[PDB]
Amino acid sequence: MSRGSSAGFDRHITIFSPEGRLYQVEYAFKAINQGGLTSVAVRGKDCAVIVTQKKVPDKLLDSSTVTHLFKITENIGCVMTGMTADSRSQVQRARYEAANWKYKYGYEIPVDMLCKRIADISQVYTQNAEMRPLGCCMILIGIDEEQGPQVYKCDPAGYYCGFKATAAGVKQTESTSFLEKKVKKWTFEQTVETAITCLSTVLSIDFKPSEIEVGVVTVENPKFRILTEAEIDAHLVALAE
Amino acid sequence: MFRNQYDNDVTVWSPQGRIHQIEYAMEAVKQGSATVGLKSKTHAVLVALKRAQSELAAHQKKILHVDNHIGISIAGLTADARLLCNFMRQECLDSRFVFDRPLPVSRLVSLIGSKTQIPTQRYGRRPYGVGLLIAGYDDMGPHIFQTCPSANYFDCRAMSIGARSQSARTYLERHMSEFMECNLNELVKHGLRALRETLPAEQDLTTKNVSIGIVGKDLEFTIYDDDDVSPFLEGLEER
Amino acid sequence: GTGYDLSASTFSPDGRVFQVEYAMKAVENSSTAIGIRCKDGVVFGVEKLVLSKLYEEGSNKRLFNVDRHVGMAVAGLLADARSLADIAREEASNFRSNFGYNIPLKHLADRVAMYVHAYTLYSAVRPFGCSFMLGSYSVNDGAQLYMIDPSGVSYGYWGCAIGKARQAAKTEIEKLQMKEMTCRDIVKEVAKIIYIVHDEVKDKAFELELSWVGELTNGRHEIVPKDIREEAEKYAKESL
Amino acid sequence: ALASVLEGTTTLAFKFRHGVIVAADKVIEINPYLLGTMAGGAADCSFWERLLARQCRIYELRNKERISVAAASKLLANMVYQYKGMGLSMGTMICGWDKRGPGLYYVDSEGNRISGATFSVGSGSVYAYGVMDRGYSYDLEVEQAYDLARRAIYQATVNLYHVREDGWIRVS
Amino acid sequence: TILAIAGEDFAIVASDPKCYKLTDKTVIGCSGFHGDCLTLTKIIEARLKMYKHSNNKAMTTGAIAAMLSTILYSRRFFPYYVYNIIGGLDEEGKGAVYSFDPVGSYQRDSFKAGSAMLQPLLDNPLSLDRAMRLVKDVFISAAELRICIVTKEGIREETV
Amino acid sequence: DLLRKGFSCVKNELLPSHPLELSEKNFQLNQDKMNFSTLRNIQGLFAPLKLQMEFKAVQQVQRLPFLSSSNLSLDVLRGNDETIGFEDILNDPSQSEVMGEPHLMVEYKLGLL
Amino acid sequence: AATFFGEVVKAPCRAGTEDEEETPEDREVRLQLARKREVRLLRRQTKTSLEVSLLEKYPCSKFIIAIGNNAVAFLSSFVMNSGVWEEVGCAKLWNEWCRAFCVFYHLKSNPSVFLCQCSCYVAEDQQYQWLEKVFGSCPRKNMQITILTCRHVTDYKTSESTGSLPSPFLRALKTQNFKDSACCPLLEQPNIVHDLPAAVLSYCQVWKIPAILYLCYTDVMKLDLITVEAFKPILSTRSLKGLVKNIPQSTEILKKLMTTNEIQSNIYT
Amino acid sequence: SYDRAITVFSPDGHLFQVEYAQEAVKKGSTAVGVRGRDIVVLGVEKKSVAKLQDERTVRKICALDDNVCMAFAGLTADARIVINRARVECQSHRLTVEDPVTVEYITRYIASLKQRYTQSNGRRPFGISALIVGFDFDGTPRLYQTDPSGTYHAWKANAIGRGAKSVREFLEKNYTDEAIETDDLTIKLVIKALLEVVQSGGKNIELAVMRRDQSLKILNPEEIEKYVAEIEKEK
Amino acid sequence: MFLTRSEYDRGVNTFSPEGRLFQVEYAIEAIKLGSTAIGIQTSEGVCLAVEKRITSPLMEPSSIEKIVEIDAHIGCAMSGLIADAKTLIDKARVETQNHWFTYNETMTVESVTQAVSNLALQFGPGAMSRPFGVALLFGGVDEKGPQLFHMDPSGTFVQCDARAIGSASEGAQSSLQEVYHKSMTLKEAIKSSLIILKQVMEEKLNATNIELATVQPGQNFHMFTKEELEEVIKD
Repeated sequence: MSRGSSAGFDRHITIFSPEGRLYQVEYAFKAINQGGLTSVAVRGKDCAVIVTQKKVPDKLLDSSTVTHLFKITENIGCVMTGMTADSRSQVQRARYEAANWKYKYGYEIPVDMLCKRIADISQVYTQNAEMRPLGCCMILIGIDEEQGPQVYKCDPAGYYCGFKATAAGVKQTESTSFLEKKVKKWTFEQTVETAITCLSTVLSIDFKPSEIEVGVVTVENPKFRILTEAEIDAHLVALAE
Repeated sequence: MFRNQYDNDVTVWSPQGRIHQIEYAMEAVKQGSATVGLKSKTHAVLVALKRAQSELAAHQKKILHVDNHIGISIAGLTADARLLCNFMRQECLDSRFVFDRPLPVSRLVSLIGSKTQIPTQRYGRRPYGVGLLIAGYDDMGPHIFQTCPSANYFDCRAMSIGARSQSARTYLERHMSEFMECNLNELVKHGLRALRETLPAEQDLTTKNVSIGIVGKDLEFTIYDDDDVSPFLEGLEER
Repeated sequence: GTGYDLSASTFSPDGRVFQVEYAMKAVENSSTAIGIRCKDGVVFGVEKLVLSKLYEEGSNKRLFNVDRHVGMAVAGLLADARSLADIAREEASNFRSNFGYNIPLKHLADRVAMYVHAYTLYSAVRPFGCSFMLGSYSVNDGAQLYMIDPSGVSYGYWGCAIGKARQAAKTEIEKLQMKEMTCRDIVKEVAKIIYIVHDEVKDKAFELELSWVGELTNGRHEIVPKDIREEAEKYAKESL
Repeated sequence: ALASVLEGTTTLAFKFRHGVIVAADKVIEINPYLLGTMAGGAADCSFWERLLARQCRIYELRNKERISVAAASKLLANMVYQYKGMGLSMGTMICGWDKRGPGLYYVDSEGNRISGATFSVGSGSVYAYGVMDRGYSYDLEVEQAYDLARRAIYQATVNLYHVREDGWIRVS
Repeated sequence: TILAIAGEDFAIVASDPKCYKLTDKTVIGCSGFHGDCLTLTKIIEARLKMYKHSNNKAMTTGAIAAMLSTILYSRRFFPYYVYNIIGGLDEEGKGAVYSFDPVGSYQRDSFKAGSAMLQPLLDNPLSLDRAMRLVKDVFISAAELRICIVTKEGIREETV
Repeated sequence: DLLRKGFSCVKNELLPSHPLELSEKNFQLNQDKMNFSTLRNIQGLFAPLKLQMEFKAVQQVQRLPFLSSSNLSLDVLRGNDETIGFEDILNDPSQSEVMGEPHLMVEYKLGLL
Repeated sequence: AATFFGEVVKAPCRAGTEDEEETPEDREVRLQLARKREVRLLRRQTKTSLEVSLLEKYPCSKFIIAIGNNAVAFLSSFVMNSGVWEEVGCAKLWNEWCRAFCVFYHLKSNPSVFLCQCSCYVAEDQQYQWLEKVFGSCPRKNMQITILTCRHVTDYKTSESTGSLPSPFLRALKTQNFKDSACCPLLEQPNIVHDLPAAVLSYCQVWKIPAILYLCYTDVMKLDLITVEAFKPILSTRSLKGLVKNIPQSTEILKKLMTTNEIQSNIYT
Repeated sequence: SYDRAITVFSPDGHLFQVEYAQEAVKKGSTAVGVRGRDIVVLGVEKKSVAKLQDERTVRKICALDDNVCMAFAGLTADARIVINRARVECQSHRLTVEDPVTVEYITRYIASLKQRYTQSNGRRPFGISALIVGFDFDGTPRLYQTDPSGTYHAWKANAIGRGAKSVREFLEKNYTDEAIETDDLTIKLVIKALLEVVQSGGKNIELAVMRRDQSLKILNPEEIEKYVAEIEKEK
Repeated sequence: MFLTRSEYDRGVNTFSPEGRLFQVEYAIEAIKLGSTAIGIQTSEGVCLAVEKRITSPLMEPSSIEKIVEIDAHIGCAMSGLIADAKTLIDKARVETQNHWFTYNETMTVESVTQAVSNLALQFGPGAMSRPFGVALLFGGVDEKGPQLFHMDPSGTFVQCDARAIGSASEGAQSSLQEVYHKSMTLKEAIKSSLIILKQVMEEKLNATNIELATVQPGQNFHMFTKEELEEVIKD
């Protein structure tokens, strides 16, 4: 590289602060809000639901080419928040890792194993002086053979955990508080309504069918599937009435 | 005053969206003597202006040889010119040896540009500091090209580069109308007349600082020096 | 963002990379190129500034060909654009070799966008300084247009415009009926837009360069015939 | 740019107080001061003696002094020994006068390197060796030595050279 | 069959095999396997061009012979299947003919051939007309067509 | 030379002793070539470039070659952190019976020899 | 400025504050270095040295200074070709960039007219020593100073690209007491000049002495005919009126000088 | 401010890190060598006595082969690498040639090894200077000296280390053919030259000697004291 | 309107705002610390003269080799750092021997100069990161007449007729231009070169502080002996 390392307690990834704080990791964490959107994932009794915002401000764009819901495998779905190029690159890496695991072991990779592998890869970037962390977080949903629905999350620092209902984006704290309030006190229809109501209450939007996109997995149908405009509108009308 | 931090490297973008090392390298072509090139419907010629450090020295070579149908003229650094000439010779020899067919000038120039673009993006390197004029003949007719330190090439028809080349370029632009329907003698006369504009209006185009390279359909690349340029010079008029 | 903008692997306190922003600012140092997608084809158009009369007619071309079905228009640094065109040609040729049929435009755009983005992560290289468009047409797919950004993000467009004056160009593009016109009217509209957006005091003179790919060319990228270009120029000058 | 970042012949010889004399019935002139003998494959002999000659020239240029016979013979033996069992076939005698008196050496393709006083190889060389051993001495006359070599050649059945303190000459 | 004859002022090279021209004063004759001959000719041409570029001077006959010997001996454990004869005006007016072997050992001579004993024609000097007549007549006398005379004037293309 | 190396036969180096010698000596290189070819044919040019860049960056912070290293980050990236092969338990390289001079090996690594 | 992989480096400072602030041996070495770089004025024509400042021992009415090879050549060709001039003294220097080397003459017909020709480089710590040695501390009331200098065209600041300018061209900068006018436009706003001519002009401005400085911006900094000829309009000013008499002789001498310049390097071809 | 990189030139054409290595050499201990008619003598002056130390483990005179020996002055740790490298190279050349090494050959090899380490910013030079004496295969005595830059020269007699100017001046004044005739005369000359800068002698002097076909010999304090007393008797 | 500091000469791969790679210029300036060498070629041979500048009488004079032997008909000269010129002369000798082994011919002086210069123009495994601080001066006879060449740290060579490299290059070149004639013999050239050397050197020109060599078209390289220097100086 021959570019050296900048001098300062921040401004480099391999320098510890006088009380052992890495500041480039926190700045990468701040980089998630640059997109301006929010994501919500809720796990039901026998289903999982992903809901995220959609924002097209230009009438010259093609709305079919703007999306944030990806499909890593026939049984695993993902939603990305942060920089678009970084999100797409990380999706490609996840697909490659899943294919390699399938080839090496002989059966489809589990969601927790995929998240752990991605986090293990991401941890290396925070120790070397050549690479930089990606500014995005990934949420994975899937159906386990013996455990049921599963929701996971990863962050630029290399830390991953499994949840019951989590959120990411710009309104993460308010969404988390709402989710705790709901959980403390669920069929397929209740999970979608809960997620949509959480997003709408947090953002104060009163959504239209063309501003959200939903993807679900169920025990009866364990294949990741993206809901369509008619189904989203039907759910919104049922929620309103 | 704000340029200090943004012009020491070739992998750094200025806040205005500029790379200053490329422009600084481009400034180095104007450190050499002027050279002139032009073409016609059958022939392509190269004219250069040799310069000696003092009286007790031999003028350095400004026109090199690449292949039986390709020749170049240089202006700028010398090590870069030698490296580029070696690369061109190797490419032409390899193509001839393998395909038994001469390497086209367009492919040669594209290869040169692709090779030259690389050291302007990565660390630990610097841009090449030489500008080239390439003359060749192939199945598509005579050709003449120009090469920039910024890895850019132009398919010109009459161009001059070097120090104080503006007058020669103006003369060529004025007289480019009557170049296609000419033969070798008056083509070389036009080239010499264009090159004479560079010198101050007290000197003369003597037979000690002029190099001529000629390529054509049935004529291979040939370089004339010293007494060999006498037949091409008696017909010139006064200033 | 002074102090955090000397490398491509450094984050600002608000979480943004500034070398990429400088790279995207570098593209507004060149002329303006626009592209409009119509009912049955895609039409390109660029504004080329003449440097001197010595250059041959057909030098410094800014409209390339990838294969027999894909066009390309660039803006920004020329050398980077040439390298990216070579990469796109290599990708398309390799896909054709492996799979035996023409490559869809979306996959080509994805591959080139990821290759461009790969230069954003390391301190040993420099981000690209050029943005370009792609276009094609197939009987079972119709017209398709795409954008590539020095940051590495791609999108599908109905009308696009890049360069020095993209804002005004988009402003006049938005007041058009793209979905209910053919190429014959779109070429004239593009010429009119280019003539409107051009500034005369700063730039001495310019020459147009138009091209389309569509149904009437059987899905092949080609240069507009001279007579159509001349009549479009006359129409634009008269309307101006 | 990113991808660039990653990466039927009889010969004899003998020596005494007045230099070395070599006789035959070919002989290679390695140096104005070193003389060699060929036996076996012609191409191998020519190539390897040429390599030895250039290396000796380089050594003399570097050290500003002529090489020694023992060093040259040892260098040739080392160079040949690397390609052992590859089909090379040569038998050579290295003669010269550098310091401490004249020296004579023998070296072949297998790896033998013997320093002696009398040598003779090729076809019916046993008779020549016997007659030279019968007529050998240390203090003799130059004409006497020439006559002895001629008689040895005649009994075995002409090329004759003499090596002195300042080069070699051909007498016949 | 390849036959080469030297001379007082010119070199006579003939064949019925192929003959190639390397420069204005050298002619190469090859025989044997076709592919090895083609590869050897290509290598010789490439290195001739390299030397001309490096030293700004054409290669003489003796230098060509030395380079060819080095090339032939470069691959000794997998030898070629060729037979080369070099003939041309060497330095200052003397015809020079060089003989070769598949391993790469060479020597200079006056008469060399490649078709058994080719009527050596004891005694006979040997002017151009007489030498050409003898070269043409050897094959028809044997009863078992291209001549390229090299001289100071140049190289001809005589045919029979 | 001739003392820093010896007991080498040219004719005994062209012919391998066992069919498995070359395959075992160059297993990792062939595996990497196969993986890179498949990845490049499926996704594009960018993925092998990124992988090679990561490998090169990681492999550049180790001990000097006369002391054994752990190679943790490289094993994490490759995926060999949860598999044990025959290269790990047989003929441990941390207890080698021969080792050269420090300066000579450091110079040889740089390529000055 | 990184030698190995991962070294920590600090960015440079344009204000020159990197020296920080921080034994008799140190004093001795500092004194030795100071003595090694001391400006001294000597009388070259026999004798050893001088006592009092150069202008404090003679009366002056006009002072002409040339800095650089081009200005020295111009004055040698056009001014010194006629009349007789007597050398007064020379300056001895030592820098990392150096070693007519700062030689002073005056007209014999008019002993109140002085000319200087400095073709050497004077470091920033030797400017004021040069001023003290040459001028002194009691400036004369009635003097005229003309300064000539050459600078590269890449040092100019313009809205357009620096390669579009019709170089060479002249610019001027004069003190408030200069009641005359200039033959070239004055220097633009965001442009500054430093080093020795700046020191002389600042001294003249502060101590209220008329002065004027001329700058030539050229694309070639070696001995070239066009650069020297670019100074011609100065010959028509009142500063140099009774000092130029024969133009063709000056042109012939200039041609001979341009024939016999120097030996050159082998970097640029 | 051009002295913080090894491969960076000064505006007046100076490489300063090599000069700083020479300065590091300059502060060593004095070593003097004299080349005689049929003998070669070396000698160094000892630092603080350090009475509770084993004198065998610290020496500045070493033998490279049966006809070459060496003395140094500078950094102590760096010399131990060059000495081993030269020792290996001697035997390697013996295999290559069968003739004993030449003093010039071994000096050239050492100089090349020293030069190799002044060509990059990733390594630092060797801060030592050496004096090499020996006998050639023709029986001709020799004496050489190397520098951290990588240059060598042939001398009749010289000295290195701290306080070398006075020793060299004394050698220039008092070196001739009338004081080189005998081995005793040569040894007395070396001892006097060492005494010109050291304190009270006989306890701060280490001296070695090597004759033709006799190998290296280290003089003992008894012989050193005898020579010193003999000098003292001579007014 | 402020004044600031800018640095452009601390790296080899940095362009000044007007081209002007400054490190190469500094390397060229580093030649001026050497000793003056004069070489002029004539119709019947080429002459080379150079001063020695011996630092101490104890040094052996026949060890400062300022003129070397590239081959039987090619000479060389010295100016600048000594360590670099050794590794250039080794390349010259190896190339000129390889050419003979390959072709049975003698290399051209121009060809050997080009082969040498092909190595010194690459910088920035074994290649150095800084320019060579040495300037060479080839010469000899060939199939053409006597030839003289030149080379500087930038790595580019030019044919010439009269050169002067070292500290007194400017004055020596001025005197050479004043004195040189188109066609002289090998006595006026010798006299003029010795006169210029005696003028430029501060010390008196004796028979030991200088060195001379000639390459005549018939004979090979020959170096003048002490008696020849004495008889030339006396005349």
